[PDB]
Amino acid sequence: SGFRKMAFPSGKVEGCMVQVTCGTTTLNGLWLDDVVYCPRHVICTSEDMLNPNYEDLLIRKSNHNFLVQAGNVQLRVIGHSMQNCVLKLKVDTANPKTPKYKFVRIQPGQTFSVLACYNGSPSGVYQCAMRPNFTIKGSFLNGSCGSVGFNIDYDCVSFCYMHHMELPTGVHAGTDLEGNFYGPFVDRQTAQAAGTDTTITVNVLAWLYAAVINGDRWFLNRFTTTLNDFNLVAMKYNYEPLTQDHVDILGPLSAQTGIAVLDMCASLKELLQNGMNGRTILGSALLEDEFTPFDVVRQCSGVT
Amino acid sequence: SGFRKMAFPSGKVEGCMVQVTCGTTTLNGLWLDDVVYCPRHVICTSEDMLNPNYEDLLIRKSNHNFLVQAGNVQLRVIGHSMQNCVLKLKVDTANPKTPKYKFVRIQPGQTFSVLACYNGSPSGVYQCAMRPNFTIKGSFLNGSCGSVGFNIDYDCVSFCYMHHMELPTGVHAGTDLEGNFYGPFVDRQTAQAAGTDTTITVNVLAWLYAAVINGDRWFLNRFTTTLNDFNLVAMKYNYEPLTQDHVDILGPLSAQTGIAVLDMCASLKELLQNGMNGRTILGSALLEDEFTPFDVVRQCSGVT
Ligand SMILES: *CCC(=O)N(c1ccc([C@H](C)OC)cc1)[C@@H](C(=O)Nc1ccc(OC)cc1C)c1cccnc1
Ligand SMILES: *CCC(=O)N(c1ccc([C@H](C)OC)cc1)[C@@H](C(=O)Nc1ccc(OC)cc1C)c1cccnc1
Repeated sequence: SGFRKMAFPSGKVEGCMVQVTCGTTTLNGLWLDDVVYCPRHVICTSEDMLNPNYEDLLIRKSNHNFLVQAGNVQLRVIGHSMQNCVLKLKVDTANPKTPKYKFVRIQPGQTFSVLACYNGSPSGVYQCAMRPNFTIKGSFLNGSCGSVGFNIDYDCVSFCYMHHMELPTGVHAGTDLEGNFYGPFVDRQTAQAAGTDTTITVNVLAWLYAAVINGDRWFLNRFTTTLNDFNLVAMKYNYEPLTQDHVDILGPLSAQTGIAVLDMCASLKELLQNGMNGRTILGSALLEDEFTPFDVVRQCSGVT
Repeated sequence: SGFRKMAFPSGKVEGCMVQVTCGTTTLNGLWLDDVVYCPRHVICTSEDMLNPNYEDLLIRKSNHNFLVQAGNVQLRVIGHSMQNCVLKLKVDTANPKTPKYKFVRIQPGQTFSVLACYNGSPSGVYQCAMRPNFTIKGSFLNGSCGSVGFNIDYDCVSFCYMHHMELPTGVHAGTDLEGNFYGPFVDRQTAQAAGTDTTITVNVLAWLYAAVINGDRWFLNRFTTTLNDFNLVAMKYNYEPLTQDHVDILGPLSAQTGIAVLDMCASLKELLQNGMNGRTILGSALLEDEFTPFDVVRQCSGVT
């Protein structure tokens, strides 16, 4: 029993964090095999962040300008390239701690763990979600760029995110490990507003199933709804539309608890229309949307 | 910017998790040097959990009855002893991954990370706090016993908790690494009610400072209070009394934000008396009490 905002164990990812310096800028890099991945803005002069032309800036850099440090030992940079908004620094040594890995680009609503790092050293780990506006509500300070977001299936680390920047609204933007940003964000110091932060409906539904499994049942009502009816209510409350795919994905939780997905939607619809009335669900006073149906099943069954 | 419920990186602790089996019971153990620490209830027959006499049960066990497995390899048990409610299984091999460590007994209000494990394998990591009633609101299922709670100062892991049991109210009880339980809990299947779960006032104050640092300032008011006045209000709302030590501990946050501790107490007093009025603080609709002043400073400054 009990439901915590749980992150994957970070050990496998800790073994990949290195420090990357270019000139006087220092950020984190991800060392997998003989390649160090880092944000390309490491090459920017701190007084040309408004309008950088990365291809031009990169002409002034050589392999020897990128200082890669794993722990207290220096790695030899034998090659460098720019792929979208990341730099790939080929080193002369394969990381002896490289776990089994994949690079995956996630969809909004999907969750992941972030290992926040400063100067190649991990300082903390927490759970995140790719928001429907392609931002992440992370916890990052200056020098956290290059920290990665990941998921783990048994022994395989699926790298999904690398931190690049903070939007003026205190939210975060970054790329997948191929250097492509999530959403419309660009690695430049410019006016970039985030879009509407809608609630991830399927995740709220999953967390209501987690609450039922763990004993919190006061919100279970006598009503049901249809996908179209619920979606009208969800639209009004800036919730993501619920699709038949989400219903199918919620199937195992519906089966375990005996509560039909559409009955839980009606329970959610009443919580939206009436509020919590001073009550709590899994120790929270708001509807939690950063647990996917997969995370709920994993946590509630103990997938290691 | 951004404030997440952050846990310490778990890698150092992952390298210590082993599987411990006695008869047909399987739980987790902590392997530090040539010793494996686990809850003593591993020796209980699943049909003598109501009234166990551990000294008597232990007479029927030998070194060869405790099966310790690190990964897929078996460790040789050359000795076994009972210290309070933990068993110390001396093995013939020192753990090659043993980090720098200490065993510390924490006070209520103190926070720590938990690496939830099943069959010696870590499945997740999350942040916890020792509640003022000596329970922890963890996330543990059957077979999670032996999972540990810890803090890390640079390279030193301070082990503070080992999970032993779930109280009927879905909350959790466990020991420090010397086998002494936090609170009045006993390792037996009996009627054990938790006490009042009061709110950790100093931690709420610290998290209000974290909110001010990160931009959420709507709750800052024009009032101040005294320690005695605030404590009357705190008493009414089942909040821990605020002492002068807590004020001193909040000193660095008070200095960084320019908000005197007693002014923040008056801000808290108004939040208690009036509620959030539908508003949020750091993405939360309730007053968060599981961030110590130390955790706020660490997170806000980036201590790795
Ligand atoms: C790793 C460097 C860093 O911390 N930041 C950063 C990132 C990118 C640049 C520019 C875009 O590339 C040359 C500079 C610095 C922080 C950051 O993104 N800062 C920032 C905040 C707000 C605005 O508004 C226009 C612009 C910028 C660049 C950063 C701080 C905290 C957390 N994550 C990143
Ligand atoms: C590791 C074993 C386990 O999961 N549990 C457990 C722990 C201790 C015993 C007894 C006390 O010692 C022989 C048996 C099992 C779970 C647990 O504590 N179960 C439990 C729940 C409620 C009550 O009410 C009286 C009693 C017991 C024993 C456990 C489940 C989930 C999380 N953590 C522990």
